Amino acid sequence: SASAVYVLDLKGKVLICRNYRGDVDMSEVEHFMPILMEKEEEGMLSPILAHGGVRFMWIKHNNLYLVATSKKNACVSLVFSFLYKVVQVFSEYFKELEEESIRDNFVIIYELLDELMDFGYPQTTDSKILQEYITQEAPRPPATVTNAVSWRSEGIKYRKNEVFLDVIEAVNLLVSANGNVLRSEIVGSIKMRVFLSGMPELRLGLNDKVLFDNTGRGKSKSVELEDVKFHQCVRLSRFENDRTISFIPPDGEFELMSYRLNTHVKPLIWIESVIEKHSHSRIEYMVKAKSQFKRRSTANNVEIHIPVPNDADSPKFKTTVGSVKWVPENSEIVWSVKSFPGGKEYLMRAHFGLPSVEAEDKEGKPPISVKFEIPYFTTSGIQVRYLKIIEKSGYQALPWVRYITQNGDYQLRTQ
Amino acid sequence: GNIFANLFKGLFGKKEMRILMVGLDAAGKTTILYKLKLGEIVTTIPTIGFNVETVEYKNISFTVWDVGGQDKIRPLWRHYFQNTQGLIFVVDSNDRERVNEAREELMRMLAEDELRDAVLLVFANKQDLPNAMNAAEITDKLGLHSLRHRNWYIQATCATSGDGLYEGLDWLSNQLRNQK
Amino acid sequence: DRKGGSYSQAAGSDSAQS
Amino acid sequence: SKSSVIGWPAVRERMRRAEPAEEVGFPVTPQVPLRPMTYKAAVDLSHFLKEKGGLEGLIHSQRRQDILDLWIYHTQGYFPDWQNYTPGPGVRYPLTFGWCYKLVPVEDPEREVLEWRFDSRLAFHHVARELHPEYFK
Ligand SMILES: Nc1nc2c(ncn2[C@@H]2O[C@H](COP(=O)(O)OP(=O)(O)OP(=O)(O)O)[C@@H](O)[C@H]2O)c(=O)[nH]1
Ligand SMILES: [Mg+2]
Repeated sequence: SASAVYVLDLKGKVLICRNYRGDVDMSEVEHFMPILMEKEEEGMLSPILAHGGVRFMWIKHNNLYLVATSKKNACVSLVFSFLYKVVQVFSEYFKELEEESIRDNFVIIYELLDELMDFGYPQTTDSKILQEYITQEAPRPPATVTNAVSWRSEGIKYRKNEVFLDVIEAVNLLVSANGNVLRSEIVGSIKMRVFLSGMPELRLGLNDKVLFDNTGRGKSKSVELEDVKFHQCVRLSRFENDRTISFIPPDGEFELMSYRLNTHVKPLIWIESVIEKHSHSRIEYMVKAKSQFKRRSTANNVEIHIPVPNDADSPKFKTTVGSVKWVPENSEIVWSVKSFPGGKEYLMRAHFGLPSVEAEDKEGKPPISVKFEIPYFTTSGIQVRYLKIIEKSGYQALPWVRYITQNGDYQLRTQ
Repeated sequence: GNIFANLFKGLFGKKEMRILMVGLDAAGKTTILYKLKLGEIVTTIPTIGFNVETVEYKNISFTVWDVGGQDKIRPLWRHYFQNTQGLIFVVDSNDRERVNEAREELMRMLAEDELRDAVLLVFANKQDLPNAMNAAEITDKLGLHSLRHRNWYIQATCATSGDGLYEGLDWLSNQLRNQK
Repeated sequence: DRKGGSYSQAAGSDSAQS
Repeated sequence: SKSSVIGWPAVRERMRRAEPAEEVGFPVTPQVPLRPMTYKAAVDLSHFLKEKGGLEGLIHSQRRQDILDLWIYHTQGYFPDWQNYTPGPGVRYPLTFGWCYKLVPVEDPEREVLEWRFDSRLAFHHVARELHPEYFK
């Protein structure tokens, strides 16, 4: 129940505002900046502000914070969802999120803001569907918005029917300073770029553990996803009945399904790091990285971020394989490796200077983060079984899919 | 890469080196530095801070950073341990009660893991009174031979005369430079 | 080719499950 | 299929070597298609196995079945899930329609000795589907 959706800037200037209910005066935006400054300066800064009886709940974008004032007991989750939808629409329409487009795309921005939400209740949020009614360079609205299928425009025709899938893996590992892993969660991500003719009804099929158990084949390699979240095109009833994933893919790249389950396997990379930091004299970085992943897989662009001392200067690196660079902006040792064969072992010996004068305040212990991205590797063992592309006209589809394994929340706690 | 310029510089002398000046107050450190730099016995007030000078000899610029022996300045020697290549210790044989304090200070300064490549340089200061010991009794009392992985050299210099400075400089040059 | 694993064609359905 | 013919003797020898009773990761061949085995493909494989021999009358074992499924997947790209048998006790029919191979007793269904027996009626009659309609959906 947002009262007015407004967009501010880094200097507190409201780039664009769009009142929805009008129950809040437009002059309350002035106190938002001082309130945010006070909250941040006292540790009480939160995305949901409160100017007396009016609450300013908003998130920070790339260049401006989309703060939306509200007065009643509106759904904060609904406001956040509307803000996320607006951000996604802006990203789809504008390739960049900065002040250069707010002052240059106001003609289309105002129309999009007016059409998206009326009286604080949004009605349309599909960028592809909205692109047929609001353009910056107007006919009747398409029947897709009025029809049930609001994510697949009818009448789309293409020379070929090629759909590219992306089985993106996110390896998140939370290794404590004692050497044990606390949080090891792997979240699957099946992103497909559907480009076909008509309105095909995709019928995705995989070797799911639940599906295998229901069919009676619960003995082969099946992915046991704790959480499986289908997209808007995925029918909830079909998945709830017999694990049937039947939905109409949209025109373009979109997120269809996102598996999420815990992982009980050993880490694909084992990092043995040592810190021989002398008292204001010198420091040693005996970092050894062992690849526990399969030897047939190569981790392209391995980036093991090693947090070095903040005041360290005049450093020397004694490594084995991979480029090691210290970035003063980041204040860490970037263990950059181009290609890492599975089972490889990289040993490094850090040596950097330290000032005699001690630091005035503590800086903490940032965790060591690895940025390994090994494609063509499926740690979870989930493999796509079938993809039923059915069209009324009748055509031979050529679906495609790729499996990419990368490091997600793969942070290692320091000692 | 090309090192022709480095070879040309080394053909006529390029190495300079560094040096340190530490020790107790009234140990002849300022007078020794003045004699090494100028060549005269200059009388100065006690070194509240420190003195920095350079000595040009044998085509090597021996920069010396004098450090006082004040109680409030004893723990301040760690500031000069960074980017330090040499270290010279001046003993005070005329203070029997201060000999133990000087030995303790030298042991504490030698117990640093950053100052490990600095070889020992013991200078027998105040070599003008009959009460001064020899070049071995002081070393035996201080146990300089028990410094593992440390190259110590005991040299006796007279502040009033200046004898033995050339021998100490030659020994320091031989220890630092390992060429012809 | 493409970084992150070469694209592979997918099946139509579980042929072994009828 | 020259590759299938070549792999049949080695697969049979490996199955015979294994008695009837180390690397981590799941590497995938780049560009190799992966899909469930089809009824026609299963029938052709059963006919080839019957003609070549080594599968009919062989003692059924979990290790031998796993090795055969892995070899079939490597040589054809078929997932090792269509080589399933109906639960015992007694004769177990193939789970995938079109398969001509079945397990029959040779003497708890787990301790019962089973051997692979050719059955041409499997490719035409869905015995496994009729026995377990719920499993077939
Ligand atoms: N007359 C005489 N006095 C000496 C001799 N050697 C050392 N001293 C005494 O040692 C002191 C040396 O002081 P400086 O050379 O100016 O500096 P320093 O050795 O670092 O002593 P502080 O300034 O107190 O740290 C002099 O004041 C002398 O009293 C010597 O050979 N003859
Ligand atoms: Mg002095």
